Amino acid sequence: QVADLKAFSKHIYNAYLKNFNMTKKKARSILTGKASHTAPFVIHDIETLWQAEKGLVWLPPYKEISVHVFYRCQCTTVETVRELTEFAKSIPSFSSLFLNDQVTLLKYGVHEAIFAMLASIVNKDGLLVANGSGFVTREFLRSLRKPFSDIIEPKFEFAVKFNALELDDSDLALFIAAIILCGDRPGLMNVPRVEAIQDTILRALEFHLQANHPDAQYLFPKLLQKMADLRQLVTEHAQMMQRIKKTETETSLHPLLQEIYKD
Ligand SMILES: O=C(O)CCCCCOc1ccccc1CN(C(=O)c1ccc(-c2ccco2)cc1)C1CC1
Ligand SMILES: CCCCCCCO[C@@H]1O[C@H](CO)[C@@H](O)[C@H](O)[C@H]1O
Ligand SMILES: CCCCCCCO[C@@H]1O[C@H](CO)[C@@H](O)[C@H](O)[C@H]1O
Repeated sequence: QVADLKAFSKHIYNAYLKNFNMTKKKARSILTGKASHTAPFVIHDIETLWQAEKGLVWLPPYKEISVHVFYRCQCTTVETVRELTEFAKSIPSFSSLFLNDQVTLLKYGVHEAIFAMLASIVNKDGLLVANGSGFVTREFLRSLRKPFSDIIEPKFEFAVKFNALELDDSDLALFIAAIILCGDRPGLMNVPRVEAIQDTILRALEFHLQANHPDAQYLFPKLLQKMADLRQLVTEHAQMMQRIKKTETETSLHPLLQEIYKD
């Protein structure tokens, strides 16, 4: 059964191309200046942030710059949760699950997927925003006051290392599918069914990497380790979010994100 994993992989890639607004392909063309005549507007301080909000690029009541950026981060994660939900639903084996198990997988998997996909719009100097029309510098995000700068920097560190693996969109489609269809999530109802789906995806991933990266040694075990790394990254992220909820009482959290962090 070699030709069915290809079709299984092909369905997942099509679900990926069908549902995500930004591909790594498009992201990398922009970040390297080959995308178009127009380059992204660089946000590196308060003035350029204001100019970007004023129209050159682009919420709850305004509070301060660091909280405003945080709100922008929430806008992007919520929208990526939407895309991941439709991505997962475009996978027949995911849609076959009972709706409550679908929610459990997304609840505990979306942030791991978000921070994996985030690497696609990141370089060591910053990341793309607003569909690639802007670029926020890493230095500017580091300059935000704690705890908001603390919750951002670890994702850049993971991203730069992840990008060294040089995955393409067909690799990431399978990788993200494996994150969402994870049998370890708490409160899962049909654990054996999810684990069986996960296993098929991981077989399809290995097969796909052998075909797509023939000279890439150890790439499949490396990606399994990155899946474990994302669990730790998201664990640390949830802890920092708990601290924001305790100490930044004037900062609003989107209702959907509140439900994800309900525990
Ligand atoms: O837990 C939650 O769901 C909500 C809390 C997330 C807090 C952490 O968010 C981080 C961390 C590191 C890197 C990127 C993001 C957010 N982000 C962005 O695309 C993004 C980043 C910066 C800006 C921006 C606008 C103006 C100046 O900067 C706009 C968008 C991708 C993950 C989604
Ligand atoms: C298939 C449609 C009907 C499904 C009805 C089953 C609802 O179960 C609920 O699923 C939620 C996770 O999704 C959990 O958070 C709740 O604890 C649990 O009670
Ligand atoms: C839309 C995809 C993203 C889903 C976001 C996660 C939703 O949170 C969970 O929704 C369940 C109701 O179904 C509740 O039982 C849980 O208490 C709650 O934690």
